[PDB]
Amino acid sequence: DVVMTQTPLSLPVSLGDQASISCRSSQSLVHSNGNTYLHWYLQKPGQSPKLLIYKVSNRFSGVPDRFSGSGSGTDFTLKISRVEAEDLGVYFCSQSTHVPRTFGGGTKLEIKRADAAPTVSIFPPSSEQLTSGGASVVCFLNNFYPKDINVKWKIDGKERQNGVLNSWTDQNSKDSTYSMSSTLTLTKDEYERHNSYTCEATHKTSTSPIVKSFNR
Amino acid sequence: VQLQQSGAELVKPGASVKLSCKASGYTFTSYWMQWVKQRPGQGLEWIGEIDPSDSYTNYNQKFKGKATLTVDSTAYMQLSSLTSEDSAVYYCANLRGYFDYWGQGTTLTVSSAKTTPPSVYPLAPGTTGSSVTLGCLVKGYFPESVTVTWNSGSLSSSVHTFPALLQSGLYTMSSSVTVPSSTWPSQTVTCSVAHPASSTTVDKKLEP
Ligand SMILES: O=c1[nH]cnc2c1ncn2[C@@H]1O[C@H](COP(=O)(O)OP(=O)(O)O)[C@@H](O)[C@H]1O
Ligand SMILES: [Zn+2]
Repeated sequence: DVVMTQTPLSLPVSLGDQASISCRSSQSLVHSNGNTYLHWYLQKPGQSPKLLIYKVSNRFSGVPDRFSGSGSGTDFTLKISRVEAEDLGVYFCSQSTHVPRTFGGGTKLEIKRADAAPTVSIFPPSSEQLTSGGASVVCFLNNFYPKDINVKWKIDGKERQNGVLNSWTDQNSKDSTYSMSSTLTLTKDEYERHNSYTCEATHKTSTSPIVKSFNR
Repeated sequence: VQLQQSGAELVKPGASVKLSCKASGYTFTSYWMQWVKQRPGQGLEWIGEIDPSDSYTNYNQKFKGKATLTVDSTAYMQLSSLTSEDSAVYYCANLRGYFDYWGQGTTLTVSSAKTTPPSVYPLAPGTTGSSVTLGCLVKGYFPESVTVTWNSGSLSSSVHTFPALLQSGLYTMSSSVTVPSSTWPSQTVTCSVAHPASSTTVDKKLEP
């Protein structure tokens, strides 16, 4: 069918600056009836897409003039004049000149903000889980920036590679920071053989690794 | 104008399922009802359309014998011979220029695995700081959809909810909330976990 291409696939921009998302069609989007049906949607995590600009430059209801769409034939540009913290998400260009209607892959808007060291919290397994025979020890590394971080688990000084799960949230729209959780799962037996559990993170805002441990 | 769909559906491979789209706030018999599919790794594929006033329909080639639209004021899309590839979010939408409305989307999980309720465990620190972070661990459930709220969702400013992960054959996620040190444990915080698929609603009080 007609293939839409978006440039770039990810775009880091400072609050207050302008952003330009490109979309290109394999074919001309000019319909025989004269119109060019190229649209732009903004999709926020866990949300259905919402239309920003239809037919190249017309704004949907309530959309601010920060957003402007332009282009012609096969070349189209979506511009945001004042990137705002809650503008982050994935921008899709779609076309309905040709059947079937098709969409681009999406461009992820990422906000560039100042460095922030993560806050680390470590939690011992609860009595209720220990009771069931399992033991997950958790570590939350909240509100940091940039997203590049390394987490390491240590049991009585010995590094633990296996049995650990990591999950990170996407950039937070409120403060443009990231978060992550690292969970080390053990049996109630393994957990009870050792004393101190350490959660250690290395981030560029540190130089010296952030450490948080509880002795049992 | 609101287009409401079912939140989720679990079906075994080889089976067939009917997803509804109840239209409200306008004249169904006007705008064509569209269906779009989106799989986690963002990329939307168009499926087809149906004219409520005719029942005239238009399908995308790739979904020729997969989808089968009908209307009634609701609109239905029925799929067939479900495979793992069919596990996606299915939206119904009215896409007519300035008249653009999408439903919430129905998450369709094609799997043989049986529904399993989650085990919720509290994460209380084992102190310190001007504010303390607390959390809940939702462990071993299926299918995916679980919602964690704090103080019935009234405590929402410092919450971080982390994405589910497959641990064993079940899902696992955690959620954190940061409150002022002086307020805990003087005031209690509770995390509520709702697993619709298993008709589960568990509350957990966070005690030291
Ligand atoms: O998304 C679309 N793709 C292709 N044709 C469309 C689309 N939307 C409208 N048309 C059709 O082409 C026509 C032009 O009307 P349109 O709805 O574009 O607004 P306009 O008349 O204000 O320019 C109508 O016949 C209409 O049914
Ligand atoms: Zn040891």
